Amino acid sequence: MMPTPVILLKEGTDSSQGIPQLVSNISACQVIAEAVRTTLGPRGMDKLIVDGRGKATISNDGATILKLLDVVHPAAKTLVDIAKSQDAEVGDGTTSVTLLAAEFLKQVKPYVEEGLHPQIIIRAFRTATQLAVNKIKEIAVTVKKADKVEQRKLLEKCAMTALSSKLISQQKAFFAKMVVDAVMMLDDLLQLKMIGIKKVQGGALEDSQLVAGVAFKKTFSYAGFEMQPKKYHNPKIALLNVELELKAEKDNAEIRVHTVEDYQAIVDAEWNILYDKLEKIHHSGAKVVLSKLPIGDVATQYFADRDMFCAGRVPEEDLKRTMMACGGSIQTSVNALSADVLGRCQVFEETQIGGERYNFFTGCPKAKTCTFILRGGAEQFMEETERSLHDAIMIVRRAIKNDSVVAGGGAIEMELSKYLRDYSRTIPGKQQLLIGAYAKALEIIPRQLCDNAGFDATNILNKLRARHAQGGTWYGVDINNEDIADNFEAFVWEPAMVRINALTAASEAACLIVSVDETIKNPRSTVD
Amino acid sequence: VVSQYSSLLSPMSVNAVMKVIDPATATSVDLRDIKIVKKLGGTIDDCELVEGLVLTQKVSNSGITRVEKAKIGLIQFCLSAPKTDMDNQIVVSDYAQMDRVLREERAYILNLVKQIKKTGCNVLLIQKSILRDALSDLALHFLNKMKIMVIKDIEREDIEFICKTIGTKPVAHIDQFTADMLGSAELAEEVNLNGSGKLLKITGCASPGKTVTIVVRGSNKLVIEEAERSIHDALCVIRCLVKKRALIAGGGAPEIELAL
Amino acid sequence: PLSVFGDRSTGETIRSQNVMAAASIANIVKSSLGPVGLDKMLVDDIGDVTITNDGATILKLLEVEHPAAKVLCELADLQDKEVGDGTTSVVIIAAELLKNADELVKQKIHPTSVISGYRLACKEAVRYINENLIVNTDELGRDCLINAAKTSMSSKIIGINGDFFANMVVDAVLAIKYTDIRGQPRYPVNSVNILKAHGRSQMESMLISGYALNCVVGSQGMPKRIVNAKIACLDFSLQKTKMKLGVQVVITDPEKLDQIRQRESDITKERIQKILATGANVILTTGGIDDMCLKYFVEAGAMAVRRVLKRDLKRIAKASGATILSTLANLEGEETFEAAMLGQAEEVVQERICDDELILIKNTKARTSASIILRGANDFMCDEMERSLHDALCVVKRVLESKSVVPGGGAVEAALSIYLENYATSMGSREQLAIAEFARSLLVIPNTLAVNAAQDSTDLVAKLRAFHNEAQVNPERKNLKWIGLDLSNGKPRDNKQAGVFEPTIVKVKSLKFATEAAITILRIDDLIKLHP
Amino acid sequence: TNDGATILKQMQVLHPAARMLVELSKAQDIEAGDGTTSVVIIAGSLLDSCTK
Amino acid sequence: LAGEGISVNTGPKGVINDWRRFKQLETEQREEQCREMERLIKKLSMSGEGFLDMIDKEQKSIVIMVHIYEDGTEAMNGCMICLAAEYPAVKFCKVKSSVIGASSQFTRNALPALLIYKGGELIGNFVRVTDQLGDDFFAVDLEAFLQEFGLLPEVLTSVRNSASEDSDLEID
Ligand SMILES: Nc1ncnc2c1ncn2[C@@H]1O[C@H](COP(=O)(O)OP(=O)(O)O)[C@@H](O)[C@H]1O
Ligand SMILES: Nc1ncnc2c1ncn2[C@@H]1O[C@H](COP(=O)(O)OP(=O)(O)O)[C@@H](O)[C@H]1O
Ligand SMILES: Nc1ncnc2c1ncn2[C@@H]1O[C@H](COP(=O)(O)OP(=O)(O)O)[C@@H](O)[C@H]1O
Ligand SMILES: [Mg+2]
Ligand SMILES: [Mg+2]
Ligand SMILES: [Mg+2]
Repeated sequence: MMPTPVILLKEGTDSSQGIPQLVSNISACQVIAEAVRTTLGPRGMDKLIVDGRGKATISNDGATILKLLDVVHPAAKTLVDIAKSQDAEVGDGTTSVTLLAAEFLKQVKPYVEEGLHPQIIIRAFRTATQLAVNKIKEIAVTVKKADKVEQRKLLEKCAMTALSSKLISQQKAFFAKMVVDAVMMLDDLLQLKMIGIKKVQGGALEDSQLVAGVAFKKTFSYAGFEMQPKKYHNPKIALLNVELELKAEKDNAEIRVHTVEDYQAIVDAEWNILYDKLEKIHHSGAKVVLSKLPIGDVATQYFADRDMFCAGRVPEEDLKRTMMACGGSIQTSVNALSADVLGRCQVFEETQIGGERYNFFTGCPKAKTCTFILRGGAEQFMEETERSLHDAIMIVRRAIKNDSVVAGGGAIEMELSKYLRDYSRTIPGKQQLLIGAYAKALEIIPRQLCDNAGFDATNILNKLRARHAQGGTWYGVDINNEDIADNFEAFVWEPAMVRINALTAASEAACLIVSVDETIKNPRSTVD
Repeated sequence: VVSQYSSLLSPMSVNAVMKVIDPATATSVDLRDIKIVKKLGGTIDDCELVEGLVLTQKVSNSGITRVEKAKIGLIQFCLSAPKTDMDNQIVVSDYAQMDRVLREERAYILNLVKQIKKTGCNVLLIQKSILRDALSDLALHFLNKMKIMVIKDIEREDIEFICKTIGTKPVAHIDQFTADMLGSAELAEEVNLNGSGKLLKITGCASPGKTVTIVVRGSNKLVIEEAERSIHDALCVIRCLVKKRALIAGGGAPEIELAL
Repeated sequence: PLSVFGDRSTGETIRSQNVMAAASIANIVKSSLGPVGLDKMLVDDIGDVTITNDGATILKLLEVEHPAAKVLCELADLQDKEVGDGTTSVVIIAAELLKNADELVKQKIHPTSVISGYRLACKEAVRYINENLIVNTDELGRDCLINAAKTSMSSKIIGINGDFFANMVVDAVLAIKYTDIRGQPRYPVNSVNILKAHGRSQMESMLISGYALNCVVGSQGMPKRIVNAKIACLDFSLQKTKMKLGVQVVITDPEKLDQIRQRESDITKERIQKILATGANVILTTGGIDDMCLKYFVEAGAMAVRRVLKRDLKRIAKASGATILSTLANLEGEETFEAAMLGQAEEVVQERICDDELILIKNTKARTSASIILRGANDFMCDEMERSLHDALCVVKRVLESKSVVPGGGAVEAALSIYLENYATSMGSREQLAIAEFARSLLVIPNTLAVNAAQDSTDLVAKLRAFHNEAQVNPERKNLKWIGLDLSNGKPRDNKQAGVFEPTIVKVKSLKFATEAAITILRIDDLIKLHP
Repeated sequence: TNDGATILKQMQVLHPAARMLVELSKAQDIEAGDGTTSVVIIAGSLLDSCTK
Repeated sequence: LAGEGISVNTGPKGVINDWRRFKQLETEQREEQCREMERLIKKLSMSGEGFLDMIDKEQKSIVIMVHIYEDGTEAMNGCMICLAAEYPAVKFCKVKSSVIGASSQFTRNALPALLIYKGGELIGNFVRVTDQLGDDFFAVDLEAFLQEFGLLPEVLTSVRNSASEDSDLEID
């Protein structure tokens, strides 16, 4: 290569082409997969990441760990992207997708090094993934009875399986029942914003509770608030979006008077406007008043005089949850405060929870929202508990959409690997090697489970392969018993769509990585 | 790392320890009497247990090797022009004197070589000298014409080991150089290690001494060093058997029994 | 807690770094394997340019930092020293073995089991090679040597001209042949003086039926061609005599200074007279010759060469029958030079080779000697021809010493892989994986050859493995053991019939050295790097 | 190397207790010849117990 | 403000890593400072690591000289090249002052530097040779000037001749 006084690209452009860059891309993918490798399974371990500001994030979630990793490698970013995709569409399996993709790339690396054309590998991956998805859909177990008790049990088992890998796995039955109960009360859309999650420092995990209603923190009470009663036995709730305090009528309003009588009339008119709003609220029959906009001290004292509870500056989502639980309507004008626009709950009370004051709306019979109040010894403890409960909630929602379950613990992947190997034994032979490599790479998850648990991976792998070969579909890794067992009878259940999405995303990532032959990096502009 | 070659190394270590000490009435083993020679090349399987001694020094008398029925002689004086301990000068004021100087030097060197040869010696070891030349080219030529292997640059600290191995008594003056001070050996040959250096082996000695030498071969230096350390560990274990002859089971049994 | 002033790596990290270093060293030279391989250019920091295909030279010239890479480089150097050929295959095999063993270790297989499996696989591979894949060279004749030389010179700058270079190599090696005690025919390579001189094409390279000196006559008055040469080899300088350190000249009678000064040079004059009086024609000395002695040789019409290399002088003395004299001292304390110490040659000429002159001692008697004058386009080309020629000479020496050869082109590797993957099922429970990985690693050679040839490596190696499996299973298909790779056409081919051989010692030593290097690296699981 | 004495003496430890353990391994090598790693591990475990 | 007997005690042995790292860095700068101080003040009044380890290495019996330059430098460089062609045994080399980072006075008033090293010590420190040598004198003039002080050392093959120890043996 010559200096060539006039150059084609910008000076400093870096270009990598050929087999070596593909091998380097595969190695980078393996490096990324290693960073979340040990977080998989009930024996998985958490990872702690410190940012530049010094904040520490402790998480067992693969997607969160990958997000906190500041990857810059163009090929490595695909694994993070597919982890984000799996989190978005499913919510669980973010650790499995990266491992599967990296194992695919590792298995096909020797064939790449020996000059195999990438298109053949891509076609083999597409065929194998299609066959595996069809097999998963075919052998997935579903019950067409719509029995409430067994469907509830299926939801609870799926929640426990999705939860039995986190720091709350000791109380996995308790939190699983809480999560299933919370999800069942969502109405039709299962919107995540309808499940409030409040984290309160202090207290054990068993002290965490689910509220059949809405609960939120106290919001900067004004003077005279402590004179209000803090418990009602059948209150009517006025959900408002109104600023109840003395203020200018309008920002651009101007008052022009030339008589002291008019001055007194103006001040009395302002006071009368405020008192008329408060009087309308009072004769609306409501005992609890909530508002997005601030509620002034004058209004607070007025409500205290009438023995009512008031709370201004309530967050928008909390008022939405209160409206959907008590069954009222958020009002921007108080002129027509009819009976139907007033919320209603059986019991309202303010109670102290770990050094904080919380307002409780319990006893709602037709509530369509929830409120998780999580307790723990550190803010990261509550954060990880919230992440785990989010995973469980997503799993339960997906199970509600379609109750198609497959046994976990790597049993499904053993069945898929056996089926794929059997299929590959009946083709010419160029695709046979690649499909066999795909089937072998499908064994990564149970092997990783055994490695994390401290087992001997080879013996468990051999036993699982022998068990699946001669008959047996749901035989996977049993962590506690140091051996293998029928995971379906052990209630290690997984929605089939989770593994379907995992396989699809891993295959797409592997094909995209393999299809790239050259990498070009333009010099950075405005480095600052 | 030599666990694979143990089947060859362990009998070698046992034989090396047994051949250097008396099996009866022995309380310790002097491991410095077992010389370890590290030669690059080959594999660990090429390790040897030569009974005599191997000298890394090359043969100055090129063209003659593999002396049979050798009569090895070890000298500690120099075969060069006469030179007293006192500072000495030879002043010449005539051309006849100038010719007689080198004539008499040649005669003296020839006399020394003839005196060495008359004893029946055929392999000569010369101790390393740093003050004056130990082996001059004229002396080397005279020894070559009489068919005597010449080996110079023998280390001073190696004299004791060589004398113990062969039985040669060191000679520091030609007056005391007699046949009774030579060490008879079966064979003394210089052997090439497959193009990876040359070694000189003196195997087979009448009345052999209580010394053995182990030649260590390996692909790279690191494995040679580790093999030497492991062989030393084995020799130390056999020494521990020599003194306080008591044996216990391994495998962590003594530790667990002690704990209980 | 350790408080050690240095960096520490433990577990998977250090193993992965070692394997990466070994794989990088392998990938450095993987592009110069087989006849379709291509050479590389090495440029120093001062602009010196080296073009070579030899793996050992490439690894020696490079700067290497990682200890495992150093291990591989020294492995290549040892393979070159002990065999002379296969310096790239040994490195590639060792790196592949290390990679597969590390993969097994990552599969939670203990490294001791992998090491035991590797040892068993190496022993069984050596046994199978010695028992089945060797070909005796007694019934093949000179064609076996020619084919071995041609195979060794493939992938080199003298590949296409092999039809001529192999003849040259075989003739030289057979010329330097000698027998020793116990009747072992020994071939002392490095006795063939390889002379380089740019100019005319390679086909004009000359094989000298004698010896060649890279030096000229001291004086321009001496004749530059003597027919009946009586070569006198000396190991002492011929100049004015000077007294030693212990001798001093002190003059008290001034009349003797002239006699002293005359005798000073008359000593050397009379030594030269004694040397010439016996009929000597060519005088070679390792030391220097001053002006008056050169004139003395000029007046007698005799050659005189100074500063002759010691090894060249020894070779000339051995070939011509002369004996080197470090001094003119007999056993009666006199100066003499008998005619018995004179070697003889059929002709000694100073030939001109591309604006430079060298001395050709042609057709020495009592012993046959050979030398090669290599003609190339420039200096780098001549150096590469010299390296390839040395490799070919070493291969021919190995073939002549040990009379067993094996088929080339990856046939041995494929047969060994099939046999080892069949044999691994017989012994052990965890060692079987190690032996299977050894068999798989042995397949890196044909794969690299196919990749270099830009052929379908997968299909070609699959066909080779199928052929060798059929050979091993069917006992009436033993003829398929020789099925190698035809890189020109990218098809399997009977390499034994095609004339592609190589010494068995090359494969045996490569396997042993690679196995030992892989075992040495595999024991490492912790690194401490103290700061300087 | 796998020899305990060689490993200990090949790396500078910079701590007086570690240096005394290195000397202990050297003494064990002088007296016995092997077991150099075992004696150091025994001393470390003994001091571990001493902490409690 | 008391306790003058601090007796830091465990401190230095507990933070010895950083102390030794700083000591190593300071010593690494120290060899460079010692090497550069041999030129400044000592003779001026009357990569750097490459230069350092080039001076440290090689045999003490070979005279090695270095030249300090900034971009008649070209004429002296040509004369130095001619001397290198005439004295192959010597290892003439040059290095920029900015790479060494010498003093500003040396850069501004001592551009032509003829530094000669023999075994790690300065046997010749010819600096600012403009006055006593000239501006356009040829290579022979420089050779004579350097040989007058006894500092510089006192056939042609075709191209090359160089290539086990068994040279040749015809013995049966
Ligand atoms: N009780 C159990 N026994 C064995 N394996 C389990 C059990 N519970 C979960 N697993 C396995 O753990 C894996 C999920 O691990 P986890 O890190 O929680 O989520 P992800 O799917 O994102 O890795 C599943 O593949 C499942 O097979
Ligand atoms: N004409 C040929 N046809 C097929 N294979 C060959 C031929 N010549 C050499 N080979 C093979 O190519 C391989 C590489 O040899 P090469 O790399 O040149 O030797 P080295 O390893 O000493 O550099 C050898 O193992 C040999 O079997
Ligand atoms: N085949 C074996 N089976 C069980 N234990 C063994 C075996 N070989 C050696 N050991 C044990 O390993 C321990 C360590 O020995 P070694 O590593 O050779 O020297 P060191 O005692 O210095 O570490 C010994 O105490 C011995 O009891
Ligand atoms: Mg999960
Ligand atoms: Mg070759
Ligand atoms: Mg031990």
